[PDB]
Amino acid sequence: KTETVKDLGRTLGVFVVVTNCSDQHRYRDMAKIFKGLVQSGLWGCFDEFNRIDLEVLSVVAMQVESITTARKQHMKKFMFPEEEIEIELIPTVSYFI
Amino acid sequence: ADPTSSIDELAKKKKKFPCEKVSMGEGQERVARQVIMKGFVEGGWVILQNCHLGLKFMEEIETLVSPINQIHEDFRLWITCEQHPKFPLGLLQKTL
Amino acid sequence: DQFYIEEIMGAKLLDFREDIEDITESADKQLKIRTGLDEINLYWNDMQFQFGIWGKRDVPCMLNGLIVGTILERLEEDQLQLSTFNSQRHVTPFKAEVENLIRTFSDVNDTLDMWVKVQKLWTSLEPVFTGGDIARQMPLQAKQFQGIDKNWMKIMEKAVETKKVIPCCQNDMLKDFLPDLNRKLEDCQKMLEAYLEGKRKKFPRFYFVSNPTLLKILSQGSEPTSIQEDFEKLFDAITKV
Amino acid sequence: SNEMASDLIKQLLEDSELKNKIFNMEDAENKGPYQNVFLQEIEYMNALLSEIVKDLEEIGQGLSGLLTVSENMEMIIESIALSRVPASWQKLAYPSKRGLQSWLANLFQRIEQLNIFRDDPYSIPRVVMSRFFNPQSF
Amino acid sequence: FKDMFLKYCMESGLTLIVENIENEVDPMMDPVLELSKEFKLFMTCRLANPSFSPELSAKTTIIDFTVTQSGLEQQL
Repeated sequence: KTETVKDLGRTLGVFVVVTNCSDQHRYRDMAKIFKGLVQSGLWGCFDEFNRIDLEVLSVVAMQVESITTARKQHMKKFMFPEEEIEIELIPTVSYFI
Repeated sequence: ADPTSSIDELAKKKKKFPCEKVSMGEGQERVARQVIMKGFVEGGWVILQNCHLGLKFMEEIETLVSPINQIHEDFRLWITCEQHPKFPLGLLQKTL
Repeated sequence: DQFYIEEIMGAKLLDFREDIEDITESADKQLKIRTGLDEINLYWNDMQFQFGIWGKRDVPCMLNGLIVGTILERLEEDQLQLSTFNSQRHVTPFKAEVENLIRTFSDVNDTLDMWVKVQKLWTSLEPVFTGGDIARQMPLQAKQFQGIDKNWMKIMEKAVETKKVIPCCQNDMLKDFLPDLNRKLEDCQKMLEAYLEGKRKKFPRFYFVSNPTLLKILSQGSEPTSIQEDFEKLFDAITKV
Repeated sequence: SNEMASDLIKQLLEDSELKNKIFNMEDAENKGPYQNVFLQEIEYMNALLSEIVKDLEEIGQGLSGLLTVSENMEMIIESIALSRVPASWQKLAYPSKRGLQSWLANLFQRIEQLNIFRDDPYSIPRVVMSRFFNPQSF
Repeated sequence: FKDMFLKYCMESGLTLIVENIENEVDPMMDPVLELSKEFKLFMTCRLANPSFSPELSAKTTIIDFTVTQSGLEQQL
């Protein structure tokens, strides 16, 4: 799984970042991660994404839906939830769990 | 299959106001609590979602829906969940 | 306290054995409870006083109790025994001393707790403002922390002169400052999150970097040396340049 | 009125416990006249502010310390209730009128920048280049 | 409960009601079972069809509060 995702990243020439979610996680770090992704244009692979708080899953749903809509209209500048300062975006981003 | 559209169409024909919605999770306990308190003092409608997860807020609900803390009339509550055992029957004994 | 067995027997032994026996077993349990009070007072007045000090890297010294776990638990069951005695029927004499003892212990408890939590906050905040660049960039809360430091050093020197934590806690002026200092430190944390949002905006890739290693990265002080060991967790595969 | 007097000592002077009590290092009277110009204003305010802080604490020990009531006590309590620093604060120097509101602050910033003008690590040779009480001498 | 609620009830008689018997017994429960003269103790289990040991029946009396369908008819 992670090998195939990383290999697709490698053959596309992009930089993949793998992280390990756990029950001790909170949404502030997930938001930091997603902001870094949308700013840089790298790929993200949250290995073992299920072993995390249902609560975190819920708020991550809102965050990921916001960024998905943001990428949908091909708009250069977009607004991120819980974070007041407006933030940019680079198209060639991706999510994997 | 989801009746959320239907329930919302219902909140528009007999009730005059759009319901408020909170998806169950983190930064949502206090969020669901404060919107419930707003529904308590006004009499609006609240739509909880994904109660099959984030069960720690469920046991609080039965204490909230009580004759002690008075609630304004017309306040309804709509709960949606899925098949998750280890679901305390506090509301399962008292619900529709 | 002055007679003979002829007199104690002139008091009829069998007829008054009910009374003498109530008093006899009562006094046996009274000796029990009296030791239970005596030894606990002897130990509690000669309690251990060893504290681990963070360091002498300034004029005053800041210490913490690495035995306060033992202190607190022994306090808990101490008040347990004292309440148990006072609740039992046969404890007529102890009410005068046991109550004062319980009061001193109960007060030193919560005073200790507030003091130690604020010490944790300050021990967290010290190395942040040890650095020069950040202290210059945010001068306001730096001098606010200096004010809390002066108050803190006054409290620490009061502790050192007391040399006994029970009177140090019996100090009354202490209890006023601690919560105010707490709320002030909360204000500081608000401003600090403001500065954190400020710091995150610079150079996206730092999002996959934790806080202290990022401070290290930004404190280069040199062109080659400081970053030559950090290229790996900042790029994919580059290691040396 | 009364509390903030002692509280602002702990709130303002705690940052200026050096400045209201500073002494220049003796280089002594050196070549530069402007240096000696600077010097005489430095000793003006430092003496003045030293006089001011005495007033702040002797009132403090009058309130929450053991001291009998003198004449200056009633005059300063009606002045601190009037919020206007009395004629003594005006006789020593001429800052703004409202002696309580942001009046320490005007003197506060002035005495900060003054301390920088005396010892900046660049104004040690007395080379520095609103806070002046006598620009015509400059 | 193992230390406080015992010595309080054993020396002052607060009746120490227990409500989570599941055929497991903390060994300390028994020597207290068999000294204030103002102390009683009522304990009960929750799940039906017990498997009590032979000796646990020797100490305490056993009453079944299973209702039934038969009793249900009289209330209806």
